[PDB]
This record gives sequence, C-alpha cells and structure tokens, in this order.
Amino acid sequence: GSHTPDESFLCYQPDQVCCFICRGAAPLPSEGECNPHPTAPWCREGAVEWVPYSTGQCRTTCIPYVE
Repeated sequence: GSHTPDESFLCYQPDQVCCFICRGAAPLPSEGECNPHPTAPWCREGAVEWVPYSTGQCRTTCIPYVE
C-alpha cells in the first residue's frame, strides 16, 4: 500500500496475548486471532523490541494472559 511505516497487531490466544509492531510484515497467528492497534503500553512495559520476522523486520514482545 504505497509502503507504510511500522504497525502493531494485538494477537489473541486461548491463554496468551502478543503485542507486535512489525516493519514490513504481519501478525503470524497460531491458535487464535488478532486486531489492529498502533502500539502497546504493556509491550514496552515488559519487553523492548524485535526485528527478526520471516517476511520482514518487526519490533515488540509476547506474553501469557494476566495470570
């Protein structure tokens, strides 16, 4: 789409939650779905960044539910 900057997707799993801001890629699903979301206050609140994504470079982290 005329090239777009970084973007984050909040994925959902039967018992997990992932926050990722890619850089030329998309949200890789595994056992649930995902939604559109610029970034995440918790992503930075616990991780930091990323980069290694099959189709592109990303930046963010992953973690279980609230438990």
